[PDB]
Amino acid sequence: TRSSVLADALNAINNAEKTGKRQVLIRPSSKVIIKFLQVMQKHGYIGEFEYIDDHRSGKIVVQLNGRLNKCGVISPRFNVKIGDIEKWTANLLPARQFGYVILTTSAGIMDHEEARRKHVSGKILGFVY
Amino acid sequence: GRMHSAGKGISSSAIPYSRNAPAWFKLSSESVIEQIVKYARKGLTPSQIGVLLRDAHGVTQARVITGNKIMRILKSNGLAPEIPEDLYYLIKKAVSVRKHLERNRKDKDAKFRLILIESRIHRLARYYRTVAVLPPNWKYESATASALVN
Amino acid sequence: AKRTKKVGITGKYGVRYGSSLRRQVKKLEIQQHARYDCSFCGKKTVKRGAAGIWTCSCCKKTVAGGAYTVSTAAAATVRSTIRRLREMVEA
Amino acid sequence: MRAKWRKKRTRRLKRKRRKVRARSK
Amino acid sequence: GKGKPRGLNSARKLRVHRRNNRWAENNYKKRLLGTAFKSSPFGGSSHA
Amino acid sequence: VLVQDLLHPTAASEARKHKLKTLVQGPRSYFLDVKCPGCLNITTVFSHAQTAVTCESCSTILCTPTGGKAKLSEGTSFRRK
Amino acid sequence: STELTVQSERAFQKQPHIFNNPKVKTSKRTKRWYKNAGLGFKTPKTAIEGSYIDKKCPFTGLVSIRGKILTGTVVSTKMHRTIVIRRAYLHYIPKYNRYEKRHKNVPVHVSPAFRVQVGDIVTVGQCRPISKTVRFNVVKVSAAAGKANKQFAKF
Amino acid sequence: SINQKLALVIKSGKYTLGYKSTVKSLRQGKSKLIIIAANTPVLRKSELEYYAMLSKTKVYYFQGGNNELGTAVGKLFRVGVVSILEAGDSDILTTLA
RNA sequence: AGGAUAGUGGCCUACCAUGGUUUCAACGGGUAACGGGGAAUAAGGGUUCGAUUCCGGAGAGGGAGCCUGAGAAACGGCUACC
RNA sequence: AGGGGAUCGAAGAUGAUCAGAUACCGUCGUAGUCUUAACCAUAAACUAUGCCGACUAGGGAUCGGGUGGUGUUUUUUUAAUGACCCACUCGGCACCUUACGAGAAAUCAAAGUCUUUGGGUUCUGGGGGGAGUAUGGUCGCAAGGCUGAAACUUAAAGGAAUUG
Repeated sequence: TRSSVLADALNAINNAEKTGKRQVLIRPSSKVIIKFLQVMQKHGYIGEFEYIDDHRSGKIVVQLNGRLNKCGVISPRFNVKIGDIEKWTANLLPARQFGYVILTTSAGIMDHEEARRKHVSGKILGFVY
Repeated sequence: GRMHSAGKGISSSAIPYSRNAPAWFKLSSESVIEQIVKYARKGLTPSQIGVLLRDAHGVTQARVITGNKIMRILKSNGLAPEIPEDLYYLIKKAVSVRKHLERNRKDKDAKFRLILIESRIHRLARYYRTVAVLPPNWKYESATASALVN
Repeated sequence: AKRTKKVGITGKYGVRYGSSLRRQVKKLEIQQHARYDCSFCGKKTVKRGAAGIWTCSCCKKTVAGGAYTVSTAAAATVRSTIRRLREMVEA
Repeated sequence: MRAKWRKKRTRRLKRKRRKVRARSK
Repeated sequence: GKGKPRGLNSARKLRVHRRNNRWAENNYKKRLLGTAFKSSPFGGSSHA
Repeated sequence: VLVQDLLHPTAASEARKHKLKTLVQGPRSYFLDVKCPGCLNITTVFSHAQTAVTCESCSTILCTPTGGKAKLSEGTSFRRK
Repeated sequence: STELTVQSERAFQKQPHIFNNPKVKTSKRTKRWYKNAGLGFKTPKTAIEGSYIDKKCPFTGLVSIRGKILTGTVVSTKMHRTIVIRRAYLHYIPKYNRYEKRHKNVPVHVSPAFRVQVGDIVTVGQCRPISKTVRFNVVKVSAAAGKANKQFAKF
Repeated sequence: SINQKLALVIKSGKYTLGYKSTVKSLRQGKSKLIIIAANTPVLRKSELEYYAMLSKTKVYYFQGGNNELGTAVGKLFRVGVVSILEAGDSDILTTLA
C-alpha cells in the first residue's frame, strides 16, 4: 500500500525529469509535499506548480525546467544531530558547492544550509540537486 | 487490493465534487429524514435505505441533503442495530457456508472460503471492539453464530 | 484435564490386543455410544439399545439402523435410490 | 552418479543403519 | 524494497538477522565455536 | 509529447476516459424525470436504477435493473435533468 | 479507604503514636494522621477521610517519596496492595542508527486510597525498599480517561 | 424469504410460540396465521388444521423442523408452532406465503 | 505481625493470599568471560582485543566458622574438615 | 480398511537381442491405477522470477463487464430484440517491436526508476565437497517429513557467451 506520498511524488518527478517532460502530475500531494516543492522552487530546480482541489486530498501539476538531476527521499526519516548534517551532505550530494539535503526541523521544512544558518536540526526528509 | 484475493479491480462510486444539494432537488431535509425512518422501521439496512432513496427518490446523498449520514440519523432516532451492517452480513455469510458444509463435508473449497470469511469477521470485530462500537470481549464463537443473525 | 493423549475410550483395554485393533474399536465404540438427532422430535436423544436398534429417550420412538451408527451410507444410498425409482414410477 | 540415485541408495543405507541400531537398542 | 526492514524501529530485527547470518562465515564460526581449542593438533598455538 | 497542458485537457479527452481518472473525478450517471401514461405524477429515477422503480400512485414498473443503465419501460416518457 | 474491614487481621491496625484520648471528646471522635507527600502531588480526599492504615502509604504511612518519579501502565492488579506497571521505551542501536522497543516491569505498591484497573496510567515515586522487589509507590493516578472509561462496556 | 418476514414480525408485532398458547389463541380467535414446523407430529398438525379451519385462520407450513423454526423466530429453543396475533409493518399476513 | 540487623527488605519466622518472569527471548547451557578507563586497525560506517602500570570487584590450596577491633567473615590471625 | 477391479501396468514370469542384457523391444501379469473413510505432506509443487504500492514506451489482438453510435443483420425488412461492426473504458491471460534503462550475458516492459546507492515488508544465500550425512528433538502406522552439525578434505567447482 501507499506508505510515503513524498516518496511517490519525488519518484514521479524524477521519472518525468529523466524522460524529458516539462510537466508532471502528483497524487495525492500532501502539504509536506507542498513544502518540499516550495524549497525546490526557491532554489530553482522546478518552475511553477499548481494545486488541483478535488475533495479527496488534491493533486499537483509541476512544471519542470530541466535543471533537476535527482530528487529523492531518505526513508526512514533518521534523526540528525547538528554535527551529522555534514555526514549526510557528504554521502548524498555530488559536491560541496551545490545541492541540498532537506530537513524537517521544529522551525520548519528547510535545506541544510538554512538549517546551519538558523542552527537547527531535526529529521531528514530527502535531497535535491 | 482484495484483502483475501489477487483481484485488482478499481470499481467504485465517484461522488460529485459539489457538496450542496442539486438545484432540481425540492424535498425538505425533514421529509428525507422521515422517509429514512419509515424505511428503517420496515427493517431496511442503511445501505438499502440509501439505494431506495437514490433510485425511487432524488436523494443523491443523504449526507448532502441532510447534515448527517444514514447510520447517524438511525442512531439518533434509536434505530441502531445490535451489530453493524457489514459485520452482520459477514456473519450471515459464514452461517450460510457452514450450513452448506454440514450437508457437504467434502467441499474443501467451501472450507477454504469459510476460513477466509472467519478471518475477515475476526479482523472487523477487532476493529469494532477497538473503537468501542462492540462491547469488550465480544467474540465470534462460530457455534452460536446463527444466534447473532437469527 | 486431558487424561489420555490418544487411546480415549479404549483406555479400558490397557496395553493388550494391539494398538491397531484398539484404534478400530475406538472408532466404532465412539460411533456406537454417541447421541444422535431424533428425526421425529428434533432432540439429541437417540441412543443404541442393541446393535441395529436406536431409541429416542423422549417420544420413545425406535428405529432400525446400523450396528454402530443410526444410518449407514449404504442405507442412505438405498433410500435415495428407492425415492428416485418411486418418483419415476409414480410419474 | 545421478542425484536421485544418490538419494535412493543413501535412503537404503539409512534404513540399514536404523535397523542395526534398533537391534542394538 | 531491497528485502530488509528499513523502519526506524527495526534495529532488533536487523541485529538478529546479522547475528544469524554471521554463522555462514568461516572465521566467525571457528572463533565462536572454539575450533582451535577443541579439535586442532596445536591447541591454538603456533608451535608444538 | 514532452509538453502538454495537464491542467487544461480537451473536453473530448476528458469525456473519453474513466470517471476516476479525469482531472477531478466525478460521476457520469444522471437523474431522469419519468412519466407513465396511466398517471400524471412525475417520478425521479436514477439512470443506474438497480431496483425496479414504481411511481407513487400506481404499481406500474418504470425501469428494470441491468448490469449498467436501467432499461426504461416501453411505454413511458422521460426527460434528462 | 473509609470502608472494607480495616480490622480484618490478627493484629490491631492503627497509625503509630496518634492517640485518641477517651478523657476528652471532639467532633471527629478519632484522630487520623495524614500528610501531602510534596512535589506537587495532591493527597487524595479518599486518603483524607478514609479509615485504612497502610503503613506503606506515601500519604498516611511511614514512608517518604524521594528519588526518581516514573510513569507506567498497569499490567497486573492481582497482588494485595501491590501492582506491576510496564514501562515501554526505545533503545538506540548506533550501528543501525535505529531503535528497538524495550520494556521493564516495575512492581509498585498501591495505597487503598487509590482505585486502579489494568491499563491505567500511573505515576510512581521512589521510596525506601518496601519488599524484596518493590521500590515505588503510587502517588497519582493519571487516568483522565485511562483509555478504558470510554472503551469498556456500558450496561 | 419467510425468515425475514417472520423476523420482522418478531421485532415489531405480537406472537405466541408453542402448541398450548397457539391453540388457546385459536379458540379465542386472536391468531391471524399459524406456522407449523415440518417435523410436527401429524396428529398435532391435523388438530391445528382443524382448529384453524374452525377459526378461519391462515396456515403456513414451514419448510423446516422445530430447531430451525426456533432459529427463525430468534430463539435458542425449539418451537413447533408459531401463531401471529397482530403483524406490525410486516407483509407476512397479506402475502399468500 | 514479630525476630534479627547498624538499618530498609522474605533477611528469617508465624499466619494469610496466589502470586512473580517470559518470543521486547524468561529459564537453562557455553564462554579458550573479572568489568570499565582504554588498545589495534580504520575515508565514513565498522571489526577485533582489553589477565596486565588507573578505578571498581573477588581471592589468598578447597570449603565453612569465628575472636579482636571503628573497620576483617582477615588468611605473612585463629578453629575444624578435605 | 471396505468396495470395485474393464484398461494399462512397478514386482515377477517369459520370448528376443546381446560378449553378457532378471535393460531397452515382444507376450502376459501382481500391487497399483477407480471409489468411500483415514493417513502421508512431498515434486523441475517452475514464471526455476515473494507480496503490497507508485511511476516510466510504441502497437495490435483477445476474454469478462460497462458506455456511445440516429451502424449491419435477422418473423414483420427504423414498429415486439440476440449476434456482429466501429469508438472508448475498467479488469485479466498473454503477444509483437524497440530498448532511452538494466544486466556477466543469455535476455528483461521488469530482471527499469540501483555508487545520482533509502516506498513498505517477509523468507533465503556466503567457494567446492563431506552432506541434507551423523546426532538430538519432533510429526508419521510405515515409507519418511521438518529441523540439522562437526571432523576431515580441496583450488577451484560454477554461470553466460566466443572460436574450433
